[PDB]
Amino acid sequence: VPKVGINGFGRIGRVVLRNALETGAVEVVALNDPFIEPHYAEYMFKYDSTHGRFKGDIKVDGKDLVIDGKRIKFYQERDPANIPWKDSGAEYIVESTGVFTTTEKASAHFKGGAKKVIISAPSADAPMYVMGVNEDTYAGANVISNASCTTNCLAPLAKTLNDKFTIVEGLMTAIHAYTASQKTVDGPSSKDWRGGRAAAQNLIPSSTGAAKAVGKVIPELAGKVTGMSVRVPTVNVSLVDFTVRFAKDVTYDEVKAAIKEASEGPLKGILAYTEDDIVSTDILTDPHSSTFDAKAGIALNKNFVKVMSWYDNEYGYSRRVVDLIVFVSKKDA
Amino acid sequence: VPKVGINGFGRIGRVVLRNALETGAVEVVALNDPFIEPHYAEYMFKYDSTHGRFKGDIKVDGKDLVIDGKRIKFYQERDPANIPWKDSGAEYIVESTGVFTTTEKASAHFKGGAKKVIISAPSADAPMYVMGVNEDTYAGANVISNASCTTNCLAPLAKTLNDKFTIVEGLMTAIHAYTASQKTVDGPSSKDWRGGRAAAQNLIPSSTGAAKAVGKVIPELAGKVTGMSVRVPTVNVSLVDFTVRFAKDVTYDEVKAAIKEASEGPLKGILAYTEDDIVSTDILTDPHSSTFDAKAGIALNKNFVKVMSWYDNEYGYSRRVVDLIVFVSKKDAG
Amino acid sequence: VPKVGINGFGRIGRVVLRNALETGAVEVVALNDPFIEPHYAEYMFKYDSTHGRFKGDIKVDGKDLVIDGKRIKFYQERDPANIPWKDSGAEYIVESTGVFTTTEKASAHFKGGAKKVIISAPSADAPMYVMGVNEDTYAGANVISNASCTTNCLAPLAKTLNDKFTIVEGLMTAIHAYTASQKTVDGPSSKDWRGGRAAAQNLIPSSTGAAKAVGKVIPELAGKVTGMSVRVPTVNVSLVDFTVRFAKDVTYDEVKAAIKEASEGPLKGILAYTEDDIVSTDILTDPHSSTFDAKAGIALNKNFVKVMSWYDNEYGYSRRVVDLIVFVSKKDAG
Amino acid sequence: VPKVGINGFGRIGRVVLRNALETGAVEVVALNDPFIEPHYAEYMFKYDSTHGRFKGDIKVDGKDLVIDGKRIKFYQERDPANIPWKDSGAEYIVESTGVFTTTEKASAHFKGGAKKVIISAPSADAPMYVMGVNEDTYAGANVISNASCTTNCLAPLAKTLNDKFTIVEGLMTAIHAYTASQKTVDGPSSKDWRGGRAAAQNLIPSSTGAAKAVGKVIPELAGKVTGMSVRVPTVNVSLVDFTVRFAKDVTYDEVKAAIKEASEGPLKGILAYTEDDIVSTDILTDPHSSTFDAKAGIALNKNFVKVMSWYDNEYGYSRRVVDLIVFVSKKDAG
Ligand SMILES: NC(=O)c1ccc[n+]([C@@H]2O[C@H](COP(=O)([O-])OP(=O)(O)OC[C@H]3O[C@@H](n4cnc5c(N)ncnc54)[C@H](O)[C@@H]3O)[C@@H](O)[C@H]2O)c1
Ligand SMILES: NC(=O)c1ccc[n+]([C@@H]2O[C@H](COP(=O)([O-])OP(=O)(O)OC[C@H]3O[C@@H](n4cnc5c(N)ncnc54)[C@H](O)[C@@H]3O)[C@@H](O)[C@H]2O)c1
Ligand SMILES: NC(=O)c1ccc[n+]([C@@H]2O[C@H](COP(=O)([O-])OP(=O)(O)OC[C@H]3O[C@@H](n4cnc5c(N)ncnc54)[C@H](O)[C@@H]3O)[C@@H](O)[C@H]2O)c1
Ligand SMILES: NC(=O)c1ccc[n+]([C@@H]2O[C@H](COP(=O)([O-])OP(=O)(O)OC[C@H]3O[C@@H](n4cnc5c(N)ncnc54)[C@H](O)[C@@H]3O)[C@@H](O)[C@H]2O)c1
Repeated sequence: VPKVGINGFGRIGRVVLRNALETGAVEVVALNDPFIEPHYAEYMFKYDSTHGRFKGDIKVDGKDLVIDGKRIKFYQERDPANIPWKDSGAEYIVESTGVFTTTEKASAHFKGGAKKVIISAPSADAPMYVMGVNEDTYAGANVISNASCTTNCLAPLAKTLNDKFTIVEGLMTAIHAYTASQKTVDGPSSKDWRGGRAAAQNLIPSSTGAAKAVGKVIPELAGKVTGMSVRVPTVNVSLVDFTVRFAKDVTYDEVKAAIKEASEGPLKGILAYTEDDIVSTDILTDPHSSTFDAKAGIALNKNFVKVMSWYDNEYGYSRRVVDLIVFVSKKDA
Repeated sequence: VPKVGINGFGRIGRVVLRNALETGAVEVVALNDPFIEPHYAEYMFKYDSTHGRFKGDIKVDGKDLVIDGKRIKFYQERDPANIPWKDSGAEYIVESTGVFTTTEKASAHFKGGAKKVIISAPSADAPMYVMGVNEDTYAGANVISNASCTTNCLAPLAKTLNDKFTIVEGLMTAIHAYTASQKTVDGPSSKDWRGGRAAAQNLIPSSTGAAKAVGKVIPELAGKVTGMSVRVPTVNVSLVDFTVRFAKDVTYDEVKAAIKEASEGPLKGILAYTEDDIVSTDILTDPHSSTFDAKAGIALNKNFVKVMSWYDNEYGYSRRVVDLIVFVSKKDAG
Repeated sequence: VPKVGINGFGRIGRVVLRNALETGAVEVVALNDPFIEPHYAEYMFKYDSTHGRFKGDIKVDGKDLVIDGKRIKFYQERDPANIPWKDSGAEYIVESTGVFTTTEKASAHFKGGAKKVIISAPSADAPMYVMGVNEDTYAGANVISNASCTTNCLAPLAKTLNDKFTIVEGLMTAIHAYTASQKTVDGPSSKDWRGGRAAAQNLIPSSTGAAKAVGKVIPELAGKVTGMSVRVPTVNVSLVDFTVRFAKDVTYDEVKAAIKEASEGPLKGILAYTEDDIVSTDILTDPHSSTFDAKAGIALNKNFVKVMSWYDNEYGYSRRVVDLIVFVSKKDAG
Repeated sequence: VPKVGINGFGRIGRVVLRNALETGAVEVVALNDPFIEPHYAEYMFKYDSTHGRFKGDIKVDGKDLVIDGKRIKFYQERDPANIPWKDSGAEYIVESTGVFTTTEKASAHFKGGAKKVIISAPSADAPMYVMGVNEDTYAGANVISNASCTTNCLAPLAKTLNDKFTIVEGLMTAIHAYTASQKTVDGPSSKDWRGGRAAAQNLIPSSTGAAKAVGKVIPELAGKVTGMSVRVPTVNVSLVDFTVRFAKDVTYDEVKAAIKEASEGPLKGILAYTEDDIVSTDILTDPHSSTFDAKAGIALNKNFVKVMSWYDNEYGYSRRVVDLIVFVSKKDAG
């Protein structure tokens, strides 16, 4: 199985490691985060406000972590060029700092001997992939992106609807949990002015390319889909709200059938289908990219419908990072 | 000038009272709520988790409330047929209990001498009005409805866009603060299973007739608009998300100009226009029905747009209740 | 293995069922809740905003629930005297509705054939027990009380410190999650004015007898301990803050060693001891009554100390309900 | 009136500016914050999630702010030694960055022409003052501290009780709103592991010198008071929980009378007294240091009592900064 390094031991970094240990699909052999010392890393991994306590064994030994018997090297370099990935055999680097999302910045990991870099975020210039949507277009690039949590929710849904019914145009709102880039109380934000307002007290509109990025992993939809997001006071779990017009005449039951069929077939494990009366906490720690909520949507007429899909923005995306490393390593061989 | 009675001294009942006192546009002379004694009512009106402390004077004087030197009768009748509205001269009754929303149930207020009843909610069998949209169609019905907060947000915006660009079809999501019918922890809500889950910890989808009701106050949009709601962990203030297709070709700048124009003219005080980077707390205790957020919307192409508009679901709607009573009282006088 | 019926399928009722299934220490064979139909009951038990999804299997078969293959009768009786506990063999009845906490009202279960009633709350007159503190004083009463979540947190801690150091006097604050009796938005609470204010937006002082009740389960502490609570914006998990004066001289390390010793011996599974840097979510779904937080306390001097102890007010208490039934059934048989 | 500069336009800096404008007691003529450009500063000041919209008028002119007609210079210097305070005549500097809390660091402001520096936080090596407690001990130090929000709450209460009843010993818990140092989701806080956990989902214990500092502003209480903090999911407003033993015998009514008397005389505007059933939001934007909550406290016996006092940790503290500057300016002038 691929040997993995994680740069940035944050929400995504720690949850990617949970998914690695849970599945065994990759072997995380090295960790880097200059703002966290090894003993502190043990604390942050063991206790989690969102996904509950870690259920395995973890201890510090020397400057390293030991998790269920396996040693993980822990470094504290601010410059990714100084991380010696080769000492542990770390070949596939998860770049989850949030500060090295361009190909140039991410490519620093090759200095320490990395083989591939997976940016855990959209990138201005690295090719983006969404498992179940366009992984087969992978063509060997050294630095790649797994897009965003929101794109991983919308794109499997949009691909399925387009294939069956032909999307003419669509607009998305992502009703999204607050994240680490937001603030407890009103303070300065680097992304945008609204982004700094008290996270747990506000609905906060936020612009996003993640719906437009659907048009890059699904070229047939370029220029046909865009949208925005509203950050809301939940610590985790988000909801895609997708209003879309089809070329074909559909009923809503036919929309549901198309989703159900994809969830039981080509997108099983990626796109789920439910008719239960679920709320956001029911999707906590669920590893799907996208769970279509049959009862939450509505059709106005035979061509114009609203559909809704849930995603654990931390947990589903993080499993997809693992899935994308496994797939790319197969192709590289 | 119009003398008002309020049945149900809840979020809407009390916030209607603050708007009456703030504007002086109506004189509230009587209140009824069987689950609040007069001393408790003073406390509930004095302190408010959402809109801050009442800035005036209030005291209890023997079963009555006195606010800024004016006596307000206070009753505790479970049956609205037993409220002697005539004793205080209350003629226009705000029916804001949530349990008397039909013409039959709301008509009980006439037994005690009410002249008109305004149901603070959509109604199955009473005409619905949205100020700035269709109040001129009022023709003397004795039981009327002020619709919902959400319809009061969407309809003035849809009217403006329809008038200027012709709406082909539109779908709405109301991202809505939690309310009194929701629960702190997972509890029974047998008629709305999701609505029983812990309110401040969940995103909670809900169906709503509020967008379809836009096609009832704007008959030209009948069959062209519907939508749903998502209840979210805020104590107040909500956000309409409107995805709409126009028959005419538009730029987003043209959409903004149409809204700004209406806000500076025929819908002043009802529909506001902003380009500021606001968030929900900035709309707290704002009396507009609808505040169009120009930087939050987006146009995909020349006919297909998503626009967003804020509303204080408590304070905007409550000011409209006062506005509607004034308007109807004037019409009842000629 | 005792056969249990649960009356009131609420937070405590459902979490008691979770604890019964998790441990197998009792067999829940019947449930009653008039406000929940069987298909709704499956939903409310399957999905939980606080403790997550149920990991086993559950379905409805006819009017019953089937959980992990076992059939569980489900009734919908408003009057507990009409619940036919006998049909399923239910002998030990968890009275978790919140509304039948006196012996007079709780005794209604005996009509349907109950053998014992455990009130999931303090009782005005039924004897109260805290596992680890006074269950040996149980003498065969047919209606008993498992006290409150807070008493179950404070009393095992107070007993240990009293046994070792002699408590002269103590005052407690329970920093407590909000509960089902609180309100999402400012609402009517005629017997607890503060308790009606928006739960997720306020710190809400509240008086409690739960610290004085430590004086009933530990009679030597009668009149030496009381306190109050503050209800805070968390959906679950609470924290006892105990400020206490000892007759003996102690260091804070001796305080810690006494609690660690108790946690490894006589109070294992009831009182836990930690030096970790935990926060409230770390105690979610933790079955202990009391988790002493070593780093959160502080000593002013050799006789005056502040200790703090965590408790999942739903899950800890609910496991104690299961433990108490087990203990009492053993006593009933020898 | 004194001319003021503010280094650090954060929660305290902006709420200090609001208090200066509200009272006119000082004239703010310059601001510095390298992370907030002028147009961003206008937005952050105009719109506040906690205290609401700014009521006055504000605009940017070039690189400076203009607020209600007066120009305010705005700099973005990361090194306070480079702020040209003299250009605007700013003499009294509010040091509210959180990062220059020592006499050596705060002294950087003198390079730019400042006359006095008031650190908006406790300091390891500058004298701390609490208005109503020890401001008369000021004797011309050039770098002073206004202590913390929590010490400004506890000290006036502790002085009053100790003056009348003699405090033998006391322990405090500050139930405290979360602040800008905390995190929205679990993130790094290597000096305070608990302080990194999701602020709005957790109760978070924390050590604090704020209770011990009461023994520094009140030397007669040295060694007799300490405590800790629990950070909770509110955006603002905190609650002091003070458990104290007196040397004299007292009733609770006598405790109440002593607090009320102080609130009406020497501590007016500093310590408030209430018997209302208030909750945290009722203290929002209240400028008192300390609001004694009569009904929330409890006496165990004639010497052992728990008292509770509310404080808007942003607004009360900020008004005290303004008050301290006024007082120091008058003493500086004779
Ligand atoms: N949280 C989500 O829902 C989510 C979902 C999908 C993608 N993402 C993306 O994943 C990335 C990480 O997000 P997050 O939520 O985990 O953020 P986070 O703040 O929780 O974690 C980022 C971590 O990177 C560390 N770091 C900072 N500078 C560093 C450096 N120079 N070298 C190494 N480590 C450094 C920080 O200490 C922190 O622990 C971001 O790009 C984000 O946009 C986040
Ligand atoms: N809250 C909102 O945002 C909002 C906005 C627009 C409209 N509304 C509508 O306004 C109505 C009231 O909503 P609310 O949020 O104020 O609810 P609420 O629960 O806060 O208020 C209801 C009040 O009615 C009282 N009441 C109950 N039974 C009564 C009776 N028999 N006689 C007299 N009074 C009685 C209750 O004691 C309570 O004080 C509802 O129909 C709601 O749909 C609410
Ligand atoms: N939640 C806690 O933290 C906690 C902890 C310890 C003890 N308790 C006590 O346990 C009891 C239950 O509390 P809860 O938090 O589970 O409340 P809850 O509201 O979650 O549960 C009450 C349940 O009882 C049902 N009920 C109402 N009337 C009934 C009737 N006549 N017959 C049968 N069922 C009826 C309701 O439908 C509801 O499902 C209360 O007395 C409470 O004080 C609660
Ligand atoms: N918030 C409270 O309740 C409270 C109460 C009393 C005291 N305090 C104290 O006041 C101080 C500020 O607290 P806050 O809550 O306002 O924090 P905050 O983060 O809201 O404000 C800090 C401000 O200082 C600015 N800043 C950072 N580095 C700077 C530099 N080199 N030069 C100039 N400005 C810089 C930041 O941009 C930010 O605007 C802290 O010392 C805090 O302990 C806070």
